[PDB]
Amino acid sequence: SNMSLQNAEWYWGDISREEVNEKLRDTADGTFLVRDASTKMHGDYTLTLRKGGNNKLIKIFHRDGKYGFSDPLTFSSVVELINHYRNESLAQYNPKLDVKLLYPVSK
Amino acid sequence: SDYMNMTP
Repeated sequence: SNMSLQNAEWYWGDISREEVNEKLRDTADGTFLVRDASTKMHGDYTLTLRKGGNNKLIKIFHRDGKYGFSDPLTFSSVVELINHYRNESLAQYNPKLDVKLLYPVSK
Repeated sequence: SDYMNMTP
């Protein structure tokens, strides 16, 4: 019942894309972490995951109390969204993302 | 941008 984003160690807050790249360097596919969006706008976040030995940038949109990777937004929290994709591949959004959120980089 | 395009 604790859906707090601060409570998740895969959430790193105000770190840069370069800091994310440091943490994903030489990591296995399915490695992931979330940081604040570079814009700092509408309470958005940015998911970065490892796929093909490369770092894939995925916006977490936040609008009218909900979250998701594309409209329609159907998740009530960032934690619910990320938890969902621990066990579902992201391939429906893009066939290049046939991967799960397996291995958090933890603060 | 460098972001992934995510199907709606």
